[PDB]
Amino acid sequence: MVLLPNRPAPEFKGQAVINGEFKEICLKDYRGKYVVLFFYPADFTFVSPTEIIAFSDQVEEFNSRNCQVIACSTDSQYSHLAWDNLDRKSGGLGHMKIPLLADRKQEISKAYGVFDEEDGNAFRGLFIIDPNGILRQITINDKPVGRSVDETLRLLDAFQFVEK
Amino acid sequence: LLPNRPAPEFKGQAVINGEFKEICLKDYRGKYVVLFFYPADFTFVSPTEIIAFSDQVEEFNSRNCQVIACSTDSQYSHLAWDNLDRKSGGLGHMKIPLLADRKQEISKAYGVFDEEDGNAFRGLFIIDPNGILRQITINDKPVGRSVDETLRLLDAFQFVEK
Amino acid sequence: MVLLPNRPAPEFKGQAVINGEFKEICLKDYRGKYVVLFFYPADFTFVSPTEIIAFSDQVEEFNSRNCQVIACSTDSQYSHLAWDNLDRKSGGLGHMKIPLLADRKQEISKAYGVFDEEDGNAFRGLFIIDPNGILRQITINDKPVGRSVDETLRLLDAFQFVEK
Amino acid sequence: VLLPNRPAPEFKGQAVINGEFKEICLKDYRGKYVVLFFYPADFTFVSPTEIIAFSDQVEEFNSRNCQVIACSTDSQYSHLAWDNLDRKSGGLGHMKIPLLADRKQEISKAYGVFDEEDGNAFRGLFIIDPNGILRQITINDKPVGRSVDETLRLLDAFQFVE
Amino acid sequence: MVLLPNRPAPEFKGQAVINGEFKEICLKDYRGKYVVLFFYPADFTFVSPTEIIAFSDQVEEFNSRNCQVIACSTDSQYSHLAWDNLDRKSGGLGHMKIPLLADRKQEISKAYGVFDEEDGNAFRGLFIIDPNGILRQITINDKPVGRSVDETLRLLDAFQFVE
Amino acid sequence: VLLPNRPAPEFKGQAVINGEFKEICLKDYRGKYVVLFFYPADFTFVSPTEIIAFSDQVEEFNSRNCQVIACSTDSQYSHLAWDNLDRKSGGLGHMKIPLLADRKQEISKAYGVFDEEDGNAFRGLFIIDPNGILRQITINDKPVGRSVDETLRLLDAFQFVE
Amino acid sequence: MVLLPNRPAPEFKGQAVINGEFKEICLKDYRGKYVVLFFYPADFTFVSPTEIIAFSDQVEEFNSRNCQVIACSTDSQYSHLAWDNLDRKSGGLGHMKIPLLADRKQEISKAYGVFDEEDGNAFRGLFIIDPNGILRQITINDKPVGRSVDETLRLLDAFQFVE
Amino acid sequence: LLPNRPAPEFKGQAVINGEFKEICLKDYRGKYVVLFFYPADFTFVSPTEIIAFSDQVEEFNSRNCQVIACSTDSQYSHLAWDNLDRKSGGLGHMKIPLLADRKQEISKAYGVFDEEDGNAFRGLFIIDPNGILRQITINDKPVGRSVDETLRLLDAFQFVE
Amino acid sequence: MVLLPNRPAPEFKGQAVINGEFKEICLKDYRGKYVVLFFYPADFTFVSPTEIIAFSDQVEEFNSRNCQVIACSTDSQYSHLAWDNLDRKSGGLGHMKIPLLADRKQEISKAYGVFDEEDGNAFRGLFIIDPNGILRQITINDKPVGRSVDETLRLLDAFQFVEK
Amino acid sequence: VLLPNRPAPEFKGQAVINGEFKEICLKDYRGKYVVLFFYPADFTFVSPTEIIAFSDQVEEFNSRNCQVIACSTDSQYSHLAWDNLDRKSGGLGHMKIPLLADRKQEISKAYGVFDEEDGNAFRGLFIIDPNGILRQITINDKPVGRSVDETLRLLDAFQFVEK
Repeated sequence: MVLLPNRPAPEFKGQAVINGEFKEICLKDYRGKYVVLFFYPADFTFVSPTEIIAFSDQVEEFNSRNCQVIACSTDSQYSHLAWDNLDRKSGGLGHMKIPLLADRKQEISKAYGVFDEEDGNAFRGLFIIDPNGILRQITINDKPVGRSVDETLRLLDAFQFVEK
Repeated sequence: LLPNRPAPEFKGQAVINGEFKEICLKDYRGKYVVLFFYPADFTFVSPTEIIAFSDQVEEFNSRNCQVIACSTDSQYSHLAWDNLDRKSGGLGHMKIPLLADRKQEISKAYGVFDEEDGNAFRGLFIIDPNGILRQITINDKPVGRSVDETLRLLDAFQFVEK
Repeated sequence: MVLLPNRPAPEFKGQAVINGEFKEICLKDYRGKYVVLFFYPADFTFVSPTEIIAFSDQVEEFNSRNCQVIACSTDSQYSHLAWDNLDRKSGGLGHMKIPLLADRKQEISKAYGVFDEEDGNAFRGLFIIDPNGILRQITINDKPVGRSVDETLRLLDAFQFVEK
Repeated sequence: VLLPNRPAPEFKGQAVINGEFKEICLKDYRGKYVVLFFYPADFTFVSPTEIIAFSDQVEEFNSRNCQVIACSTDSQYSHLAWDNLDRKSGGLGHMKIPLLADRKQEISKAYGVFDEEDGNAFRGLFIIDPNGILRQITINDKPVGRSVDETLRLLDAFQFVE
Repeated sequence: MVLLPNRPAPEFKGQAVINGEFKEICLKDYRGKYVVLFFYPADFTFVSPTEIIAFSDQVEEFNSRNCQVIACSTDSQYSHLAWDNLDRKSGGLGHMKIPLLADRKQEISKAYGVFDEEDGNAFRGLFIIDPNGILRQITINDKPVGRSVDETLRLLDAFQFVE
Repeated sequence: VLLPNRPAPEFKGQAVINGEFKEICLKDYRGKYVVLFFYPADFTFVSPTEIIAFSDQVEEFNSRNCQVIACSTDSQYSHLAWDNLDRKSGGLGHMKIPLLADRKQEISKAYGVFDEEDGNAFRGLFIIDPNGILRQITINDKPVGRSVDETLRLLDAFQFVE
Repeated sequence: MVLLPNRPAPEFKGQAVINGEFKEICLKDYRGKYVVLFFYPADFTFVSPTEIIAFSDQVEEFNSRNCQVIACSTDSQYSHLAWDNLDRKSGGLGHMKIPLLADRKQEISKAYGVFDEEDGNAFRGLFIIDPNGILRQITINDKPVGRSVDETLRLLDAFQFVE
Repeated sequence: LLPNRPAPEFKGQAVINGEFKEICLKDYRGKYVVLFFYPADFTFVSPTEIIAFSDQVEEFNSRNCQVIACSTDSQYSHLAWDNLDRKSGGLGHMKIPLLADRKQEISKAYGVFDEEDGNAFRGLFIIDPNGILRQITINDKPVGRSVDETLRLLDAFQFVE
Repeated sequence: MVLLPNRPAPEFKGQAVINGEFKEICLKDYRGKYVVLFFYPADFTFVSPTEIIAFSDQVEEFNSRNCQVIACSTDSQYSHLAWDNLDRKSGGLGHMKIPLLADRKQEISKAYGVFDEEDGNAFRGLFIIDPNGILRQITINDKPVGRSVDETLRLLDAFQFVEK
Repeated sequence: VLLPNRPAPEFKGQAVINGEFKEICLKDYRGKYVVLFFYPADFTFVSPTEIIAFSDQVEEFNSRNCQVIACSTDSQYSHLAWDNLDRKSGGLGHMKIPLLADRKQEISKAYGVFDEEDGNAFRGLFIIDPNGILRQITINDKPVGRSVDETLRLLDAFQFVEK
C-alpha cells in the first residue's frame, strides 16, 4: 500500500552527483541526521526546475536543523552531472548545493513507492527520515504540482520538537 | 497509493449537522475532496485539527471542495464528541462531516491504518472532481497538519486543471 | 468459532480504564480469581450503560465471591475514559467500579468469537472463567437485549459449588 | 461464526412427541420462537431435572408463542424408553415437549455444542425467532444446569424489542 | 484401507457396563485370551436383545473356550446400564453375563468398518481375535438377520485347532 | 470393508463352467441370489475340500434360487487343469460350481479380500440378493474353512425376512 | 517405458520351483554368472510349455556358458509345481531342469516392464543379464509368438566375446 | 512399451536412393515395418548390420515388409555416409531408407534413446500393416542383430495374423 | 535467455527524438524496410557518442540498402534531446541523422535481452530485423567495446542476398 | 539471459584434435581467450568454408592468446570422418582447431543457440576472456556466415580495453 510512519525507512544506495563529482552514497551514511529525500520525474524537463533549486538555495535552513536534503531521479549520474553543469537561464540547474541521486535500476523510487510504471518516472515524493533511519513524514504529489520548503521546515521543526 | 489513479472507494456512516447520514465518495463527484484521518476521539491535537478545518470551511467552500474527517471510532463516539462543546474538550458543532470507519475498511483502503494501536496515522488526501487521487500526505501521529498548506496544494491542482 | 466450556479461555491483553486511569491488564493477572468477561457493542449507547452500571453497583457481590468483572468494547481507551468521566445525567457512566477494557485491534472480541464483521461491534457476550483460566460458561446476546446480574451470580455460585 | 444476527442452523431429526416417533425440522416452526436445548445423555441425573423443569413450565412458553425442544445424541429408542420410565424411578415421565434424537451428531455439531472428548453435547440453549434467525446463545459446562426463568426473561426481552 | 484376517486387530478403548458397574476397558486388557467382539445397532430395540441374551446364556462355552465376548453399540453407558437393568419382560436385557461396550464417539465401529453413515448405528458385526491381538474372523450381517452362537463356537474351535 | 445395505461390487470375468470357458458377470445372475466365495490358490489342500463340499451341495442352493461361484487369483487355465484333475492327486474332480478367475486381482480387491503379501484372496463369502444388493459379508483367515449349512441358514433367514 | 541395456537389471525375488521343491531365489544369488530371465503368460497352455521345455533340454548349453536360465510367470508356485508334476505327453513340463519362478504379486513382471494390464499375464519377455547384474539384451514378443534357443545362445556368445 | 499397442508414430527426413525424402510411419500402412536403430554414422559395427539388412532387402520385400534404418545423425551425415564406398569405410549405395532423428524424438518415443551420449541403442521393432507394435528388441551397443531371426519373427507374426 | 534469429522480433514502441522533435514510433512502422536496432548504455557518456556518430554519418549507406537504423538507450527522451542539441565540441551528438529512441520503462532493452541488472543500462546490442519483423542478426558487445558500421553493412548485404 | 559481463557457460565434451579424440572443457583454457563458434551440421556447404577459414588463420589467434573451437551437434565420428575427407571433396582437409561434438545438445542449449525446430545449432560466436568471463555474443540466422577479420577486430578491442 503506502509506506508507513514510525517504521524504518527503506534502505537506499546509489550514485550521486555531489559538488560536481560522483560518489557512492546510502542511507546508513546519514545515521544521526534527519534526512529529506525527495523525488522528481526527470532531468531536462520542467520546464523551469524551480523546485529543486529552491531546496538548494534554502539548504542552510536544513543544515542548521541537522538535516540533509537529497534530490533523486531515475536518470543516470551522467544526465545528472550534465543537467547540473548547465546554467539556469539555459534551462539547467546551475551548481546545486544538495546531492543529486540517480536510481537507474528504478529500485529506490520503487522502495519508496513513488514509481510510476506508465512513464517509468517517479512521482514527486518527499520523505522525512529521523537520525535512526525511521520514517516520519510521507508526502506524495502529482507531477504537475511542486512542494514547499516552508512546510517541510515546519514539519521538521515539529518532529524535532516531539524529539526533545 | 499513487497520484493520478482512481481514489480508493469508501462508503460509511457519518455525522453531518448533528445527525447520521451514510456517505460515499461517488456522491462528491463534480468537486474536490479533502479526506483526512486522525487516530482517535477525545484526544488532544486531533480536535485542534478538526476544529481548524471546520472553522476554515468557507475557504474550502469557495474552492468547491468538500472536507471530510475520519477515525476508526464509531458514529456514537463521533456524535458524542460533536455534542460536547469546545471548552469542555468537545468539537463544538462541526461544519464538516465526521466519517466513522468502524470496520477499519477505509483506513486500510487508504493505507493509513496502523496495526499497532488499531488507529489511523494522520493521513490527508486530495481527490479530484473525477474521483482521481491528486495528493497523498501522511503524518506520524504526534504531528498535525496545516490548513494553509492544504489550501496551497488545492489551489495548485485547480490552477493546473485549467 | 463457538468456544466450548472446559477448555482454556483465550488469552487477552490490553489497555483498560481503572479508577479513571489507563492500565495494561491481561487474563493471567487474575489467576486465582474468577473472571466475568462481558462485551457490549459501543460506547455512548443506550442499553450498554444500563448493563454496565447495573454490574458496577453490584461489584461487591462479585468481589465477595472472589470474582473479577471486566467490561470490553471495540472503542478506544480514550472513548472509554471519556464515557466513564461523563455523568449519567449527561448520558455517561457516572464513575465505574469495574475495569473498562478497550479492544481496539478487534483481537479480544475475535478471540472470543463475539466480533461482528457487519458493523465492527461485539455482540453482547458474557464469559465465566475459573481461577485456572478455564472457560466455564458462554452467554452471547443479540445487540438489542441485555444481560442479568442475578443470573451471572447464579451461574457463578453453581460453578464454585461444583469446584470443590 | 456462530452468532445471533444470523439464520440458525437448520436441523432435521426423529423426535418423541406424546410418546410417538415424529420427524421434525426447524422450518416447521416458522411463525414461532424456539428454545432448543442440548443435554449430554439419556438416563442420567442432572439432565432429567432440566427436561422435566422445562416441560412442567411448558405453558409459559406456549403463552409466549415458543416451542421448546430437547436434544441429545441418543437414539430415538433410548429417548422413548427414558420417556416411558416413571418420574420416581429416574425417568422423564410423559413429556410435553419434543425429544430430538441426534444419532448422526449433525445437530450437535451444527450448533457447536458437541465435544470430541466424549460422545455428548454440552448443555446448550439457543433462542431462535419466528423467521428462523438466531437470537440467544448459551453454553454451560456440563455440571451446571440452566434456568427456566432466565429463558422466559430473555424471551420477553426479545419479544419486547421486536 | 480395509481390515483383514492376518493383520493385528484395531485397538479400541471405551466405557463398559460390567456386572452392573462402569469400567473403562481396552482390547489389550484381553491379551492372552480369544475375543469375540459383536456389534448391534441400538439399545431398546427388537432383534438385538434376543441376540445379545442368546450370547450371554452360552457365555460359559466361550469361557471354557478361553474367550471373552464383548457387545458394542453407539449408545452411551447410561443407556447400556439402563437397558441392562430393565427386566426382559419389559424388553430389557435382564442382567448380562457379558460386558456392554459403549462407543459414543463412533470411533470403535468406524475402526472396525461396521459404522453406518445413514444413521449413527453399527451394522451387526462379529470379530474373532486371538490372544496375540490378531484378527481372525470377520462377519457382517444385514441388520434384519441375527447371528449364531453355534457358528461362532465352530469358528473358535477351528482356530484353536490351528492355534 | 464392505457394508451390507449397498449394491454389491460388479465383477466381470472368465469362468470355467462344465469344463468350458465362459464370460460371466454379476448382472447375468440378477433375479437370483448369489454366493460369491474366494480361496487363495489352486493345487492346494483345504480349498479343494471346501469347493467340493459346496459343489456336492449345489442342489441345496438350486432350490433356494441361489448361484454359488468360486473365485481365485489363478487364471482360467489353472482352474481348468485343477478341475480336470482327480481328487486323489489334489484336483477337484468335476465341479457343479463355476470357477471364476480373477487374474487382474480386480474381483478380490473390489470385495476387499485381496492380500498384498502373497497376492491372493483370503477366504471370503458374500451373499448377494436378487437385486444385486449386498447382504452378507464373511471373511475367514486362510487356514480355516467355511460352513455350507451356515450359508444355507443365512440364505433362509434373508429369504425369510424378504 | 522400457528397460535399457547397460543399466543394472531390476532386482527380483521370490518363490521358484527347483527340482520339484520350493526355493527362494533372487538375482543376487546368480551374480558372477549370466542370467537369461524369460516370461510366459500362463501355466497349462500350448506354446509356453514348448518354450520352457525347449530351454530345459538345452540347459547344459547354458551351463557351459556360465549362464543360468530362469522361467517366470504370474502363476503361483503351486500351479508351477502341479505343472511340473505332469508328464509332457499329458500337457505338463515333465520335470524341469530350470527354476520355475512364480511372480504372484506381479512385481517381477512389472519391474521388467512386461506386465500386460489387460489379461493380467506377462508378454513373453527375454532378458540377458551379465555377471554383475547389468542388463544387456531385451526381447519382448507378442503372446502368440515364441522364442529361439539358438538366437538366445547367439546373443550370449556375442556378449561373452565382447566381454 | 508393449506389443499389443499402436506403435509410436515417427516422422522425419530419410535418405532414399541419395535424395532427401520426408517419411512417416503411416506412409507405410498395409505393410509390415521393421525399424532398427544404431548409435552413430561412421562407426565400426553399424555399417555391417545395415549392409547385411540391405543385401537381403528382397527377402523383406517378398514379405510385404519395409525395413527402415534410423539414427540421431543429421540427413547430411546419412547422405555423406551412404555415398562413400565401403572400401573407404562407407555403406556403398544401399536399398533401405536412412532416417535421421536429429531432434531425438523418434529414439525417445521408442525408448531406445541413451542419455549418456546422444545415441540410440540398437533397437529393433516389428510393426504390423495396421501400425500396431508386434516385437521389441533392444541390444546393448557392442552386439549386433540377426537378419535370419528377423525373418523368422516376421514369418511367425504373419502366420498368426 | 538470449534471442534467436528466424523468429518474430519483439515489438518495440516508444518515444523518440527525430530532427530535434518528439515522435512516437514502433516496429511495425518499418515494414517493408530492414531495421538495425542498436543499444548503448547511457546518454552523456565519455566515448559512446563517437560510435553512435560513426553510425550517423553513414546513414546514406543504410538508406540505399533500404534499412532504418535506430539508436536506443534507457535515458528519457528529454536527455536524448538535450544531448542531441549539444555540439560534439561539448561532447554532445551534434545533430543526429538517426532516430533516438527512449526506453525509460526498460521494456525494450528487457525484451531484447540487452538490459543488465547491475547498473540498469543496456549492453551494446545490435539487431538486424528483416522487412517482415523477423529477427535475423544478433550482436551483443560488452560495454567497453564499440561496434562496426562495415560488418553491419556486410551482414545486411548477406541477409538481403539470401532473401532472394 | 545470456549477457556479456557474466561468466560463460561451462562446456565439456569429446572433440577431435589432430585427427584424434580428446575430452576437453572450458576450464582447460584458463589463461587464454576462447572463441567458441557453432554451426548447424557436418557435411554441408557453407559451414566448411567457415571452419577452414578460421583454421587456416589459427596462428593469428594463437599469437593473440586465443583458442578457436568449433562446435556442432554431430557426433565425434561424423566430425572425424568430415575431417579426414579432402577439401576438394567437400571435407575439412585437416583441422588446426578442435572440433567439438555436442551429441547431447547440452553445450548448444547452454549458449542459447539450439534450434528446437532442427536439432542443429544456429551459428553462434562467443568470445570468452582468460578468466572464463563472456565478452561478445553474436548469432546469425543459418544461411549467413561469419567473418574472421571482425572476430580479430573484436579480440583486439577487448584486449586493448583490458590489457
